[PDB]
Amino acid sequence: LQLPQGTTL
Amino acid sequence: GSHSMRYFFTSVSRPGRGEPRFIAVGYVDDTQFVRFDSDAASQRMEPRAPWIEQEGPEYWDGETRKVKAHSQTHRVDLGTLRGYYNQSEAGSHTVQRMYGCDVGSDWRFLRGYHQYAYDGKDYIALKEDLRSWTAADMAAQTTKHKWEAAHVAEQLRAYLEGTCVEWLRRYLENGKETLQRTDAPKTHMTHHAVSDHEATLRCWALSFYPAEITLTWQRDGEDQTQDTELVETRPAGDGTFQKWVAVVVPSGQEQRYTCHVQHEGLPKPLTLRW
Amino acid sequence: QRTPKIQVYSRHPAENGKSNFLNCYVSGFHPSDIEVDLLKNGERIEKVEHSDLSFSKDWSFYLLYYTEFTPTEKDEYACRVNHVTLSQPKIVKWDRDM
Repeated sequence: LQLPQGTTL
Repeated sequence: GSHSMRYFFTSVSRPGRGEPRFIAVGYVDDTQFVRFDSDAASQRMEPRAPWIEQEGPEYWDGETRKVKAHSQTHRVDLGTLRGYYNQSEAGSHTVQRMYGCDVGSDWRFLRGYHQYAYDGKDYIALKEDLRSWTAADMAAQTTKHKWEAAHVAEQLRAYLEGTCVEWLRRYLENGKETLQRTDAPKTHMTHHAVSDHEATLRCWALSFYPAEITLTWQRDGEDQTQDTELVETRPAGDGTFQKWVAVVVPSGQEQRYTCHVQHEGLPKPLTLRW
Repeated sequence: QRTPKIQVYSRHPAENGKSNFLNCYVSGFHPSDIEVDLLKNGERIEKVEHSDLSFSKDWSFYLLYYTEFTPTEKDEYACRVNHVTLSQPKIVKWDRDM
């Protein structure tokens, strides 16, 4: 299962 | 033995027209189980192992939503990095991200990872404590300050120590028939004459799983690395792996040489002779 | 920019006239754009599939290209690779002993 939230650089 | 779950993501910018080429893959140990390719017609996360097909349409919706959001994050990143590095809008660049967790034989959390590269070089990586960052240069340092201010490490730590380990355990149980099965290497030795005074002995390991293996040569019971060649472990294409190690020997002295094979599927290491 | 390493090999130990799978494993390269062909007597084989792009801890990419094949005593098989790091395509001949 993937990470629920992303973050931009 | 130890187990892992890892996701890999690559985006390659297309300056002439449109969005980047984005490819995402997920693994349990050395078994790919999911994929997403932006050039594919489905536009969905797709199964690549039978045991993940047990997951419902909800799983496929949630995983497709996350992976498409990931493609957008990489698209924005390629733009931000072009700015940080004062690069022109004309060249193609690459962003890569890998994250996941390792568990030991007890299936308890061992280590977590979350790292990024730009054009094949380290950019930013979560440290082993899952609390701080390693920023390679001043551009990555500005990202580190942004991520510290937004407490990104805390969110990643919760997934890596929790969710990641929990779902890894789920897949290991669900795909027990293959995921928990070790396939010992099938070994044999070949012999090749170069001249009337030199011969090559090649020790083969085939059809093994997982990919980790050690092949070593000994001469009269002592380690031999000189005049040896070891190829990189390679996929067979049926889910198993292959490797070989060769040694050059004086013709007629083949009997002094032994090949030694170490693998998780072998209770004791194997010895082979010509 | 990292040049690809190439291995060409069969999935099972080769025997003339016996059905098998021909692989061309390309690894350790950067950037990801690469052209890989499997050749039968110097001619490009059409039905060739490949794995999904992935990469190693050092960020270098790897791919497996593959097709079904039946080796013989006289038919030659090879893998032909082009990449930005190469001035000419690199041809690696399949040798059942490797």
